[PDB]
Amino acid sequence: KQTFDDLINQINTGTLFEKLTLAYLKNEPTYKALYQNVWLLSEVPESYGIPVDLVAEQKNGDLVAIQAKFYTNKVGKSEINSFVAELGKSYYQRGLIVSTMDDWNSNARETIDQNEKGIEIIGLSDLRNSQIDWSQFNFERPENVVVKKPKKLRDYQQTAKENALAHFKENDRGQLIMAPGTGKTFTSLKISEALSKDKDGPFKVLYLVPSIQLLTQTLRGWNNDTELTMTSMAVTSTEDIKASDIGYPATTSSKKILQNWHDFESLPKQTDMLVVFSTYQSIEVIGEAQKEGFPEFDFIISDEAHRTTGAHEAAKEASAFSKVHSNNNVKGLKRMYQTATPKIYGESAKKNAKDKSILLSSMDDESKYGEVFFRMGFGQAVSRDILTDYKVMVLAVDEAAIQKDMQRTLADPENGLNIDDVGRIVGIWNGMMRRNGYKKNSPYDGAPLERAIAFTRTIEESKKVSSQFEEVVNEYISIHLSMRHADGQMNALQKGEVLDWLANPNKPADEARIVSNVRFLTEGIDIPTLDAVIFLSPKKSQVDIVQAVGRIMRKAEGKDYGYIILPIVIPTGEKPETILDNNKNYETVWQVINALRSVDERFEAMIDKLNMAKPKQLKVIGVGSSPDTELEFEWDKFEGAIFGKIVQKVGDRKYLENWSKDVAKIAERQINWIKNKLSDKKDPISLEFKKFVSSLQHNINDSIDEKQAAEMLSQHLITKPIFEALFSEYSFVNQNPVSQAMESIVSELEKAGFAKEQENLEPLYESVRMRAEGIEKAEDKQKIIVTLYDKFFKTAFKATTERLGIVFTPIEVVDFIVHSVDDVLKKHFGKSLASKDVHILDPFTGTGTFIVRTLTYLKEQMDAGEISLADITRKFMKELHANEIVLLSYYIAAINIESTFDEINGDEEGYVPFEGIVLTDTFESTETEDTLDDDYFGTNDERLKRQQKVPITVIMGNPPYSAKQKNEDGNQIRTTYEKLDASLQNSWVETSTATNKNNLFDSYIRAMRWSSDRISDNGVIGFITNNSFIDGNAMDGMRQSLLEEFSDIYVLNLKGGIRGKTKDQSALEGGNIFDIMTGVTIIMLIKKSDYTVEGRIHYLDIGNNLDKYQKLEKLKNWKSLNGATSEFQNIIPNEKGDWINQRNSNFDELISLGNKKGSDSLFIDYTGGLKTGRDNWSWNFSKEQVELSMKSSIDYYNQYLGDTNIYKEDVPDISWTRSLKQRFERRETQSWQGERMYLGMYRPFTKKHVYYAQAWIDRQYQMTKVLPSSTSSNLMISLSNKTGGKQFSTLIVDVLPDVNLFTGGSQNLPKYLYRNNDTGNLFDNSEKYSAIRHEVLNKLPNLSEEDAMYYVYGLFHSIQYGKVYYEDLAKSFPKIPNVKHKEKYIKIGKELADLHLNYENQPICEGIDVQISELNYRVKKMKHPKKGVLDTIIYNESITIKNIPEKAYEYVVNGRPAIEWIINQYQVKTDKKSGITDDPNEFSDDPKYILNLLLSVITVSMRTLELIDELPEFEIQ
DNA sequence: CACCTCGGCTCAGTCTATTAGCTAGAGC
DNA sequence: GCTCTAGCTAATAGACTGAGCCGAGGTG
Ligand SMILES: [K+]
Ligand SMILES: [K+]
Repeated sequence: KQTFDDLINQINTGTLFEKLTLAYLKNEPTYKALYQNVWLLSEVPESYGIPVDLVAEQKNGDLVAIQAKFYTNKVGKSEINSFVAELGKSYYQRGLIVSTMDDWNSNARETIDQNEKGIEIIGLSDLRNSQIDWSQFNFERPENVVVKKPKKLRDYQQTAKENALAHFKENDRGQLIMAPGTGKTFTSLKISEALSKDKDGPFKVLYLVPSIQLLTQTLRGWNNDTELTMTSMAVTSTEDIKASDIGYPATTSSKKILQNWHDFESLPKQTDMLVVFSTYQSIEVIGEAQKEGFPEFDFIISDEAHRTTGAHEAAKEASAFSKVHSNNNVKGLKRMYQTATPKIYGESAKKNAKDKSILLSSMDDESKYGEVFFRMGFGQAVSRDILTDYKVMVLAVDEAAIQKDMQRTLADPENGLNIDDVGRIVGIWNGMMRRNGYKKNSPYDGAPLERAIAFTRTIEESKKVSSQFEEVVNEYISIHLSMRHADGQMNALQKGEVLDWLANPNKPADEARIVSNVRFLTEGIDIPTLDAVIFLSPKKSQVDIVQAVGRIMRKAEGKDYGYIILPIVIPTGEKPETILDNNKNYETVWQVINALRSVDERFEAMIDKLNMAKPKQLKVIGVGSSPDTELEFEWDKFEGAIFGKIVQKVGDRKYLENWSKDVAKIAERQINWIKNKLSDKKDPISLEFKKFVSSLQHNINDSIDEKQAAEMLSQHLITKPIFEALFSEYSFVNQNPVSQAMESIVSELEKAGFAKEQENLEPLYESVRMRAEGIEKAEDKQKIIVTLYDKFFKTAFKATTERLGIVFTPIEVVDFIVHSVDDVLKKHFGKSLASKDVHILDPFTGTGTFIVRTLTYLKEQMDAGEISLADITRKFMKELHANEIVLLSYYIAAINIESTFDEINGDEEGYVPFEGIVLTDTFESTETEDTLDDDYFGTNDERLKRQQKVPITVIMGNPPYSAKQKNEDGNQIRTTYEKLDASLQNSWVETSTATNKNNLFDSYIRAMRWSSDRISDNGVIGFITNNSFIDGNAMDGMRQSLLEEFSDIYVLNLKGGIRGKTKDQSALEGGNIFDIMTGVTIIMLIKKSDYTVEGRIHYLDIGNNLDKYQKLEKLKNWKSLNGATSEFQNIIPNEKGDWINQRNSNFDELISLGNKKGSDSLFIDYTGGLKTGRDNWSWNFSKEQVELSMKSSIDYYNQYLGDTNIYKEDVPDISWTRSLKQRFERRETQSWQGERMYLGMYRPFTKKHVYYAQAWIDRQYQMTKVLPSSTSSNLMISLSNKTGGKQFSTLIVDVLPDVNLFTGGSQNLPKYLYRNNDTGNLFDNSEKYSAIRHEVLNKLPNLSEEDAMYYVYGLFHSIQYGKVYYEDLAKSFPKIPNVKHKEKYIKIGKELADLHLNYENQPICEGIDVQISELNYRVKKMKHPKKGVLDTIIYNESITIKNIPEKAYEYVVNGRPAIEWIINQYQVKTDKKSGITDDPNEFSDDPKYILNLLLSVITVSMRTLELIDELPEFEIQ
């Protein structure tokens, strides 16, 4: 195993050096391509020259005078003066010195730099690091040498080549991203070589690169690895190497460049490639060459392209860097930009900014940079074992500790050292020793690092540390490590020497070696054995930091990890809140952090992980004195604060939501691909895909379309790889039945050319994988999936469906139910959740919370020693079940349950798949099965069949609430289940007394009915459901049936209902648990076969004025039903079937005002308000706007009439209703009817225009009998069908009332009714008659027909009537009594009726003050100046009202004051989706209309209140 | 039947206005 | 590179409707 050192030490103990040089010059690849032949100057042919140790003839025809000196002394001019004289001849073009001594005087360097012909120097290190194998070369001198094996390209490099070729056929620009040490300089060669094949003739390349050292390596590198013949040109025009050290004929000017091509053109046999290695500075010179007729380039490579934006360089040089992007400077057909860090991060100019990590540069301008055609991430490289993973160790040395023990070094002033310089030295030592610091017995983590490079800001510092290093460490008190220094004042030979000294493998053990500098060894020879890179102080250029960090990536046999060490002194007295941001010393930490953000793609994920766990790549070490308390004490606080500061200040980590955009676009491609192949109904793979939909249809629903199949398939392709990364260490092959069936259909499509496009999302998978790496808890893994749901999945699924909804049920609610189900089983059934053959089921598992917290409950019991792990194992393996219809929820649920069980069984056994989960429609499961044999999901529906035959005694869950689609334009078909809906009918619908039984087929009500059926004779049901069934009108039948089935019904009402509630009502409801508007309740059902009487009801109200957090704390405190049984109260249902707010009084004895079935009521008939089903189109302040909206709808309707497909669009042109769709499908053409425009009251005291035409109205009800034509006159008392808890109110109306004029649908009691006058005259075809029934008037004696309205209307305003029958009015249509003295009511009623009909026109009140600054009566939005002040109103900028009486606001109609109705309704608003605006200023000709309206209402309010006082004492008979 | 018209009553949050906190820009 | 400022970006607070769709009732 001889080395180059052995050869040289042999020459030490003439011609033998002339031989090494000759062996080198004829075989070193780059000089094999430069020189045609080489020889000693004795065998030089006689045909040229005059009687220097060597001579060389290059293919140009020019000769070169080579000197082969073997000295042991300082090179003086005496050693050189002879050779330069011999080089003086005309026949010599140049010379080349092969020096064997790295020390050169000032004279020798100047003369060589100035010599016109040009001289290049080579040294020992150049021979050492040559491609020659000196171990197999011998001084027997056979003159046969072994050239080292050239580089072989790898799979990822081969891929980059494939992508480069493919991409550069369509575009002229593309960028190449590859992590450091992976091989992007060698890779670009094979890209150029591959491109060369298409071009017949020579292939001309331009390789740009910032440094000269970096030019030498690229030139030599390409010549070493080229498989083609190559002609090279080194063009040249802050520690860096000089152009004399290139070892290659340097090209000075544009004149020389052109001279080189004319020689290349006049060459007998032109080479395959003519590459010109140039610096970014010399672009000017190459431009002048192209200007003077130098040909354009076939390929322009831009190395270190992240600097080509120009912002990182000095203003002088910065211009040169950016000049590459345009052909104006350098013409080229195509150009490739290669870098390791396309995005550069760093510090902002502001010191006190919150964000310490901001993007400085970026190659996001894809116009000049093109797009990325290949990206080999650092994390990806570590994954495939291409690079070693790094470890950042911040070791904070204690100033207090050092100042004590290092006082000797601090004292001696002959040293230029302070606490910082000494803190740096102990930091280096402790860093290289891998010290553990402030915690095992051992002080170090492992064997010491042997090779490193330290980086300082100044040469003075670098010299300061290294020079006195040996002495300082001795005072500090194994291994003996030495230091060195290097700077730009050295030449290339010395530099090559120090790097060989560092990298020397003959280095003994117990000796480590460090080298210090500033910017000198940032670029240089790769040494894989380099163990660490130390940063001792901040740097000017961040680009240097990024370069330095990449020096440890390469793989070495001994290197497990690369290390980058940050010696930092903490100033004694430092606080943890200010530890890392408020001082210059800490700057170096943020530079490194920003450097990794640029290099490592999973670095953002690494910081998001710091929240719950400390990753392996980061380490904060507390260093005090050497081995055998001030910061030791609070170290745990300081260590944690450092990580906290990182997480806090590194800004804007958006990797998940950025990649989600890329993911959505792939899904769009995949789905389109399917659509195309499905067009070929005959195509063979399309048949296989039909069986896949058929399989989904068998397991789930008939409704599953061919599209929804492609949607599910795409969603699977997104989730599967993420879960693989999220749970890396499980049984390698996926054991999930549904997942396996999904891979079978995909592989089926892969035969047809379909691919997953997974190559690009590898950076994403790497990020996810890092979030989960060190995490070892199920509860933590669940938290990651939640963030993935929030940041990634919603956006990623946008291509398939724009709305994604998964309910994460609050854990306090789930625990309460699981706790109490166990309580119920013991007391009522004498069993437990843990008991044998007690099968639990969650039909709507979602995320799997209920099954999970069931397992954690059994765990807590196992801890107490109540049951075994054999019991829990039994439940998990046999008696736990779960159903989900959504695929994402299914995957989350399966993994969540499998993950949490694996934690419960400790190390008792490994990962076990959960067989209880099934992908189904549970409502469809109990329906009659139909045909499928060949089932992709045959293993999945097999699980269902096992579940079907199991007797279920427990059902938990949070079923989906859905009574109806929100709007018809959505075009959602509600699902049908014959067997279930039939049961639901026969029990809860047939028994209901309501006119409308819509909501009884709500999913949550379906879930209850399904659960009831499933239990059969004995069991328990525990849900969290919609509130409505407790006090809903259509549920009275249901409420009665539950008592018959179940022995016990525990109801814990969590309230939280906002919709249709007053401010007074909403306050008691409090905050909502799910942050929704519907109320919610926990309900526990228990049925027993030996319980034959009506069950009892246990009701508990959580409380009033509670936010959601307070409601959950109460559930947590209680833990169970038993814990809250004290606050529980029993409920006795009345005859009507009410549980809460029970009706009492004589209400049914009173006289009916209206009755659709029967002639008992006072009014012969009444009508509900007009219901359009499209208010934005039908209702508007502007009569013109309505016409425009409706004529648009008619023209749209008629244009596509009959065509059902446009239902899928949802345009602003038209709003659909079931009624209209039926007409649409029935081919009924429509036409505008101007006569059908009405004036009507939309909201109280708010008149609008309506297009009341039958075809465009959902429900006109009995309006044809009340207001036949637009000009019809009538009088109708309007009021809500049911107040629903509101204070009773009414408003007499002269115009067409809207259905929602009052809540719960308005109901209008008319004065007259209209019948056909039985004469054929369409202009006059309606006779009117009184609507009062006479028989009832007898039952109301002393009341004439003419006064009925004024009597009813006068009575409605009595405070007593509303108060006494408040609960009756809340759940029923008003009924009227017979009072002693009616004349009091009739008289009062008439005054109010006249007042309220003339509400628009009324005198202004006494003490009001109207202020008009300028005459502008338009209104945008009326307001109170500040919230709560009623005595003033701001009409607009110019007009304000002042001194309004506050009592006026006591007049309330519906659920809002009369004054506030005007404020609410009269404002300019625009519906976004429809794009229709409702301007109240367009209602009237009078600009002062709305102002005078308000002023009128103010007095109308007051008058009404006065008249309400004069109403008599409410007496019966 | 065959097909239309009528009677409800209930509905798994979404908007606008405010405002603390932070930054990007202008002149030094 | 700073010190101040008017302007955005967030969370944070505050305000708060229209119409679907099962089933009964009509009519020739
Ligand atoms: K000192
Ligand atoms: K385990």
